[PDB]
Amino acid sequence: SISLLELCRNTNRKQAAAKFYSFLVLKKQQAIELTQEEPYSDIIATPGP
Amino acid sequence: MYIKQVIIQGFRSYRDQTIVDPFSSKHNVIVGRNGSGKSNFFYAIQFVLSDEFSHLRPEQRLALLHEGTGPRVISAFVEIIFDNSDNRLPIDKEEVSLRRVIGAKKDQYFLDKKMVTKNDVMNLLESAGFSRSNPYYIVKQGKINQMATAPDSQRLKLLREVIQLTFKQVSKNFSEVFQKLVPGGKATLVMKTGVGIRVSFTGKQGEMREMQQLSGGQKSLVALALIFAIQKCDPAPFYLFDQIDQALDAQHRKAVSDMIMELAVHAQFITTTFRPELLESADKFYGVKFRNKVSHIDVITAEMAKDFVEDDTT
Amino acid sequence: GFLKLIEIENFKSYKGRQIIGPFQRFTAIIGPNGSGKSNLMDAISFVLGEKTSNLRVKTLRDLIHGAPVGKPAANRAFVSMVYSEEGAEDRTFARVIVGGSSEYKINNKVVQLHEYSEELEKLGILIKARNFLVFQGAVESIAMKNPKERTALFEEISRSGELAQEYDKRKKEMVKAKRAKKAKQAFEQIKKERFDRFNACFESVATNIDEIYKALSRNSSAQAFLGPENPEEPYLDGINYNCVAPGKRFRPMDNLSGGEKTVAALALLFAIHSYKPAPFFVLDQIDAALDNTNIGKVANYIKEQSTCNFQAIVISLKEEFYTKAESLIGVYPEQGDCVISKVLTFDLTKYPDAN
Ligand SMILES: Nc1ncnc2c1ncn2[C@@H]1O[C@H](COP(=O)(O)OP(=O)(O)OP(=O)(O)O)[C@@H](O)[C@H]1O
Ligand SMILES: Nc1ncnc2c1ncn2[C@@H]1O[C@H](COP(=O)(O)OP(=O)(O)OP(=O)(O)O)[C@@H](O)[C@H]1O
Ligand SMILES: [Mg+2]
Ligand SMILES: [Mg+2]
Repeated sequence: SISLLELCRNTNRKQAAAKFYSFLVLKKQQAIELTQEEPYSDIIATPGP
Repeated sequence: MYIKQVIIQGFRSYRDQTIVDPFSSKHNVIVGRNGSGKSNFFYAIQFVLSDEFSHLRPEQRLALLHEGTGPRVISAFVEIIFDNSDNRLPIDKEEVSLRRVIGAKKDQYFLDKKMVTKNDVMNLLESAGFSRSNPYYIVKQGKINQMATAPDSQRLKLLREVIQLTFKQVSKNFSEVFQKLVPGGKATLVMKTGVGIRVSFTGKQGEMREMQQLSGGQKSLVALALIFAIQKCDPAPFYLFDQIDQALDAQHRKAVSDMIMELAVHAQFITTTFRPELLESADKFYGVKFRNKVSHIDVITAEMAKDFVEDDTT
Repeated sequence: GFLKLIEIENFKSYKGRQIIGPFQRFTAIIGPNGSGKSNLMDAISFVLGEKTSNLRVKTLRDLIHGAPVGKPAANRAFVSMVYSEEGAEDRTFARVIVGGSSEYKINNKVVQLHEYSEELEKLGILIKARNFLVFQGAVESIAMKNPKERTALFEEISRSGELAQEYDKRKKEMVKAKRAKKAKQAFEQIKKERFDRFNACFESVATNIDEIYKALSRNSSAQAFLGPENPEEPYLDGINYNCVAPGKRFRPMDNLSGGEKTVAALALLFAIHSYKPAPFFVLDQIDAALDNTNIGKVANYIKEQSTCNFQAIVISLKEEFYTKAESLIGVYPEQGDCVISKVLTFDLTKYPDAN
């Protein structure tokens, strides 16, 4: 329900990569689940069980 | 049992006097740069308490002395003095002086400031919990991933040394520590001749498998989980963790740092990491520099290490 | 040449019709542990036809998604890659596993392993060179190969192994030396052909690696010397490899610091690229014993040599190293009947440079 790029507008490469890595690693504990359809596109953040 | 003091003089990176402020009670992280002398410090620590350095031909031993400034150093000095406060060592001395002196041909020991031969140390170290037979609890650089996939024969020998009854509760300790490390994991030891390790994570239903097929990061978790299980069942002197978490993610790094903090109270865990995640769980840090072909050791405050490893220092 | 996309179905820890995202000149892959991060590297190495025993698998029967849990998902599984160069020749390679064996496909056509390897070697990528695929533990191992087989590495990369099997017996049919003289001048032809082929690889890589490692370390003091033993017949015994660190003099390689040693490997890994340049390099956590003060130099070298000479995809965990990469595709797991793994792809070159 929460997108990514619109909160990543005014950021540099380092912090953007760090927060993308955090977004990708937080799913390992099924906290937030993500679904992608187009290879280079935004994904909304829908929390998991 | 208690690494109190270490003295190095021309072993492999510190040509001159390198007297160090005595170690912490619980945990010690040694941050530094590349080509500085962190591993050589750990190799010095285990040079007096691990057999497999002096068993080779006098070629690696000859090159094991500092020759970077020209002539080889006459005396390669490494000393660590222990603390038998809990009377774990057979010698009832509050401050036991233990050291190995090596030169061009010398390979001898000094115990409480007297000369002695190598033959006198194995009994006292084994009675103190030191496992000189195997490189247990002294995990080297990048080797944390081979203990997990080791064949069942090696694990059976390890548990036999650690005999026929101190394994059922070791399995329970491994279960509890592994669920502590991984909230969703359900690994368990199984006794067949050999012992298997039914590893699992995030499935919790039927994902029990065999150790070899696990990922390259889960292997480090399994290996250190077995080490910590052996610790919880039976205390061990201390632990040298040289880049114990260079392969696993920061998520487990926090999950191993907090629980090593919960485990540092009983025994000392001297470690080394370039990631800030593991250094939050110590009291007295360290910093190893490399200048003018003579390295140096100096204690650094917490914020100094945090600044050193938080971002690039180029 | 650079990969565009890879389709994986029912391979190791992979389920679904998902397709790997596009690859760029320098694209990094990151993610958590147990997420099948090397599984992408596993597929990239699998479509090259390995010996199927260094992927933490046995007898090629458990490569199926969730096979070693007692309930394999299915039996049909495949991994396919595409490849292209300047000219949009979108060639396609693929491998399928069925029953207890496998079949090979090129542009969706059953192709024997002989023709498969023949088509592969036509791009400069070899089948058993082992010279661009590095695993988790290989990074510190590719720096310290046993020279007795580093010689074999240099021999096979030099396109010279196909005569080695007919080389040695020649010697044993000289010792028997009318006919003896004409046997004598019927012996040195293969000798000198293999000799100058091995050298054409050897002095080329040796004279380029010093500049490569100097560029890697941006220091004049650091250098790398690659010399054989018995230079008259350099391809028999081990190829001695030595390097002089910025702060250290000439010392044995096997006792080098873990920080520089990997760099040495990278230098060597980026030196054998001089002779028969491989289309792409994949790096599986070369960031093992590398500090934030040294991954920067390697990353800068990769950036400057990734848009001019070749392409590189890296597995890494340190935030600094994969920050520099143009793209940062990732891999993440997911709960299910088995340990599901699937790939998430983003981009960074659109975002502004780090401040
Ligand atoms: N034969 C198999 N079939 C299906 N799934 C498997 C198989 N072997 C392992 N897995 C699953 O996939 C994972 C393998 O991951 P892999 O070996 O690619 O590591 P990785 O993601 O690169 O990890 P890291 O870099 O953190 O060490 C295991 O953790 C397990 O969950
Ligand atoms: N036998 C030796 N004598 C003298 N110096 C040596 C010897 N072996 C290695 N060195 C040097 O000691 C320095 C410290 O290396 P060290 O063993 O501490 O590295 P490491 O801990 O494995 O790696 P890193 O610190 O980069 O993570 C390096 O410059 C290395 O070249
Ligand atoms: Mg991995
Ligand atoms: Mg090191």
